[PDB]
Amino acid sequence: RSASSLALAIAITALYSAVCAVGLLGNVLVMFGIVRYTKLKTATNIYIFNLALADALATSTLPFQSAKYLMETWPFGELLCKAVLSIDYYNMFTSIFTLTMMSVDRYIAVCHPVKALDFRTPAKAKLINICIWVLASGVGVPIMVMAVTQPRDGAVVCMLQFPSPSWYWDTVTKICVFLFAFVVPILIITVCYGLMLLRLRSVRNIFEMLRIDEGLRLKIYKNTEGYYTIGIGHLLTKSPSLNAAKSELDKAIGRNTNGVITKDEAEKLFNQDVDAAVRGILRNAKLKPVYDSLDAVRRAALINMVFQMGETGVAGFTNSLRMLQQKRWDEAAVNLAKSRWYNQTPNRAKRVITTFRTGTWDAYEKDRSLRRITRMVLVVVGAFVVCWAPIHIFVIVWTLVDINRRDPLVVAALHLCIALGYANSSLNPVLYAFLDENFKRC
Ligand SMILES: Oc1ccc2c3c1O[C@H]1c4[nH]c5ccccc5c4C[C@@]4(O)[C@@H](C2)N(CC2CC2)CC[C@]314
Repeated sequence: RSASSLALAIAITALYSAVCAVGLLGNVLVMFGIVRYTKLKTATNIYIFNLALADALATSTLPFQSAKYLMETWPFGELLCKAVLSIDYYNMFTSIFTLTMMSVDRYIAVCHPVKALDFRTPAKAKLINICIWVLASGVGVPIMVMAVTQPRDGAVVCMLQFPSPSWYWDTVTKICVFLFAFVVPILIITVCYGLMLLRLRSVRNIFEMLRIDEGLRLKIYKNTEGYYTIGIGHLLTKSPSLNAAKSELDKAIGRNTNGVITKDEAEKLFNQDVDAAVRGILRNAKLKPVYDSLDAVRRAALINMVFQMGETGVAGFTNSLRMLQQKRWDEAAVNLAKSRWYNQTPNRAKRVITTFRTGTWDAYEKDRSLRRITRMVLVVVGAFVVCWAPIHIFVIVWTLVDINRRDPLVVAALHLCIALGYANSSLNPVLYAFLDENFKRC
């Protein structure tokens, strides 16, 4: 019995001792840092303070739990039992709560930048931390009193005593803890980060396409034709008198412009522009059936053309259109490539035409990638998910799948996973040391 169990028990005592050392001292150091210095007092970092407190509390109880696997009993007492269990559950909850609040906050920062400035204060983060701990206490305060010491045959056991029927409330608890400590929060993170990950890459819609084409300038400028244009391709007038252009600008905005407008106003014009482009596509009988017979992408390209030169001029290329609605792509590209349009603005027309030919935004794709902090938070979350996915899924499988406790193969698997889940709490401080400038310069 002992040639098997003892080696593993001692090895686990060692591992647990290491995770305890590094984990506790690291997280305490981080807490200390976020408190003392002012160059660290942001929202995200306060969240990291919460994560640190939780994980340090988790790593403090690690000796007592290695004593469990060595001595095969609980010698210390019942208050200590209550404490270790309570803390274990607390860590399990506050960790994931804090992580999803970080992901939401990061998402707010990056994806909603204009409005971020107004409610991303550190006091907000502090408030949120306190709320996290209370919602945790929702589950933690009962666990603290339902933890009790009862002698199983041959040993003294520190365990949870669900009021009879025990097994019922047991499975209920394993379920609720599977949902609200795993499935739900991970889904929230997946929505947030999914959004701020899908937004970064290339271009994928008409608006961003035209933003690449007509570009953006705040003050009045003379376009490729020599006319007075402002913002994103918005034509003001034909009159070479600049005063006329400004009068039209004040006419189309509603204040005294002074020749320069704000980006919000440029876009507020842009919308009505693409509007009229579309309404024009529908009003024109020569466009609508060629428009309705297309997929969203090539539709967007057609709208690019109409935005550039109007339904008047787009209607002219009848043969090209007939090639388009015939779905003979490369032929339509052939006819379009040789015209006045390609001659005038060659590059843009080349891109739009390629778009027409392939049915993708491939001709427009330029790839940026993440951010400093955002990528950091991503990594931290991925780490937590990797450490806690086994043990969370396992505990559910274990209570719902037969063959449990059959052999050391499985028992070793399970214990390895409990371990990994714990080791996360020591992995956190290592990560901050590589991923944040505010931590590494110190
Ligand atoms: O409902 C839980 C979900 C996930 C985890 C457990 C939960 O009840 C504890 C629990 N009961 C079990 C019964 C059979 C096999 C494993 C467990 C564990 C695992 C663990 O002891 C560990 C995993 N700690 C967390 C810590 C290792 C990360 C939290 C409390 C507990």
